[PDB]
Amino acid sequence: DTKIWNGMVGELVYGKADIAIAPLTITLVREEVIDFSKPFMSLGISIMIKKPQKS
Amino acid sequence: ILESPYVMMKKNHEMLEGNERYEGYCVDLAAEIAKHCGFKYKLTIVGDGKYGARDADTKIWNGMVGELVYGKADIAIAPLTITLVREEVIDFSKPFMSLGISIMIKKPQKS
Amino acid sequence: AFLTVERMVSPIESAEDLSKQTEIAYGTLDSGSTKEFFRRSKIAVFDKMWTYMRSAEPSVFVRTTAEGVARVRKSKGKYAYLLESTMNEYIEQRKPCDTMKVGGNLDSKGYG
Amino acid sequence: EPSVFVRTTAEGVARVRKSKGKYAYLLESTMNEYIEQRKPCDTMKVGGNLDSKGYGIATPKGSSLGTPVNLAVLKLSEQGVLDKLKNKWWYDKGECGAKDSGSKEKTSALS
Amino acid sequence: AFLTVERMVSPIESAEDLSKQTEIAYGTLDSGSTKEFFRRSKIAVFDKMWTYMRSA
Amino acid sequence: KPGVFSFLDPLAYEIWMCIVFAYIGVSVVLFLVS
Ligand SMILES: O=c1[nH]c2cc(C(F)(F)F)c(N3CCOCC3)cc2n(CP(=O)(O)O)c1=O
Ligand SMILES: O=c1[nH]c2cc(C(F)(F)F)c(N3CCOCC3)cc2n(CP(=O)(O)O)c1=O
Repeated sequence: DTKIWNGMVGELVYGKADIAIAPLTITLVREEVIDFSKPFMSLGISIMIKKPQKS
Repeated sequence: ILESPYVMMKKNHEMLEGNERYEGYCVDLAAEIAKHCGFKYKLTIVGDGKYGARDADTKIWNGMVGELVYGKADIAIAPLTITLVREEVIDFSKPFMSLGISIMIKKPQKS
Repeated sequence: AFLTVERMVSPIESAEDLSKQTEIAYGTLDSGSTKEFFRRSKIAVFDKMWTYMRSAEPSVFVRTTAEGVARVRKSKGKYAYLLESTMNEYIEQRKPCDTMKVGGNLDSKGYG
Repeated sequence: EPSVFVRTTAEGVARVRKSKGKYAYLLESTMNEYIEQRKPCDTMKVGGNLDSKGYGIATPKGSSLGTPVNLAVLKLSEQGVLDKLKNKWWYDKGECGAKDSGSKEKTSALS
Repeated sequence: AFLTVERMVSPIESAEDLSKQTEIAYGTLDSGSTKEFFRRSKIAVFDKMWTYMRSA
Repeated sequence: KPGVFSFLDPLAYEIWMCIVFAYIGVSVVLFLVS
């Protein structure tokens, strides 16, 4: 609606912040509004389960 | 560069010419690039068959990298490691595939 | 028969295993990019998974990641959960060390 | 000694196929998995990547194509098209189905 | 072990069984509406099968 | 249906020749005691 970025994204677009260093996922939509550096930590969806202890 | 399966010759590649000659992962990728970025393209193998190491002597990148330094290649689309030493001279895009060093072993078959 | 049936059982090491089963419920956070991934997904496996979660009741979705962690720990292996890899590893180191990540990452992302 | 180092990746293949579990060989992850599809499908990767790395599209510095190429990359990536093509050129082209070969192993007899 | 391995085997009763295996080859006529059905197919099972025949 | 052979199948014929010879060897040893 408002087409207003919020959060750190807004803080960059609106000049509130000088630089962002955080677990910030790269996205195409965010790519066009601000400039990412090259990724420093490859990661993705992952499976968490109970640890199978014997008794 | 000629790397399976990213780039492979046709069974009748001798019988074929142009983009028809080539097939592979990078082929499909570059085709998608041609789709979105909208342009004609003609795939060409690097002449030395190399990724393009910088000579420490002539201080000259060869290979695809030298093709970029000297404009011989309009753009690079190959399984090419991104590094700080390379980024300074040429502009890598955001990587299309995370990867790393991995352990290969034959599958066990005890008896 | 006990040892035989016992040996037939195997731990999950791919999300596809969930598609092959139903004994263990699985899901993601109620909202976020993650669910949208499966929703947008066109791979048959992930599509099957999203199609499953959308229909499965009571809904696998949880309000918070912590709530999901509790739903996993208390389900005694009957409820797997899905989340960002680095987050998973960071949780696995945490007490009671009762839960663990398994398998490779389903997809690629990178903080920058 | 004798040195674990080998002149070629193919040499590493030759050793591991002959190693019969006596030797293991590190190499690029995607390459390893690509070998996994390859016959005789004796090979298998184990463990996670030792370190993150990512191939990326390279362009000459100051090229106008740069940014559009980048956006095209991220767009194709989010569409899962890359993963689709990966599944294609690797597993779908695979000489040995992993769960196919896994489903097919039920013998008998007696030593 | 023989009796157990004996009972584990089951007769095929869906094409999906073929998709889940590989040991028994399967296919259609080299040309015809049938092949067209698979190449045009969008169902994941049949798509997997046609993908299989496409390279086998 | 196999005839006779099916019973023989679980354990190889060679193994049978071996158990036979081995038993024959065990057999005489008792006589040595006598
Ligand atoms: O750029 C982004 N980086 C993010 C990084 C993380 C974390 F893993 F914590 F670093 C998380 N969380 C996952 C774990 O639970 C707490 C929040 C969300 C992120 N989101 C929101 P999404 O749309 O739900 O992915 C982004 O947009
Ligand atoms: O940018 C680079 N991209 C590379 C890509 C590949 C391949 F995987 F084939 F695509 C390989 N190979 C690994 C498998 O054996 C054949 C050669 C080497 C690469 N190197 C050499 P490095 O300096 O030793 O890393 C680079 O520099």
